[PDB]
Amino acid sequence: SGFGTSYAHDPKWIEDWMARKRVGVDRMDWFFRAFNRLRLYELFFKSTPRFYAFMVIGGLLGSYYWSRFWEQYWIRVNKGRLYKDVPYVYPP
Amino acid sequence: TLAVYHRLWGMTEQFAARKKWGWRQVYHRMLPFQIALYPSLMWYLFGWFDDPYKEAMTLGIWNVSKRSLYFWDPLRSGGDKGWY
Repeated sequence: SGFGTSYAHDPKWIEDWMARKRVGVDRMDWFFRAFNRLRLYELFFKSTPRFYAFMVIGGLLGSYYWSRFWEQYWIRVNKGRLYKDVPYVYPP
Repeated sequence: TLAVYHRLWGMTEQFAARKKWGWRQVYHRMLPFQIALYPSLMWYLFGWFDDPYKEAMTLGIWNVSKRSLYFWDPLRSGGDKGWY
């Protein structure tokens, strides 16, 4: 309360919010365990030359397929309105 | 005791071979950096190669059908002879 004055103070709900520290709780650990079973750290990240190779090779293949995906997205949104989708009929 | 001195003098006889080994060990530890260099070169130089070699270099994954809908040469989008 006291919003907009020199008496402004945190409301009770903001104070209750900050009383929930969630100490000891870890609800997203499952994701890290599962990611660690991919062995990306032991195989690529740990060694600098291999980390560089992951960024390069992963950026080569990622860039190509990202383009591929968004090309298909475009071909679908604009179906029937693209030059390839409407062969031209020559006048007689 | 000259015998001891002979060995202590001779323990460094092969300095040139030890220094060569050290530099080779450095060179060995740089060899793994190729795995990122060589692909990065081809990534940048891909467009220089001809279509036939682009396909071989990628093991068939890239071909003319994979050129963008709006190819940098407008008259060759969808093939060398156009779409139709």
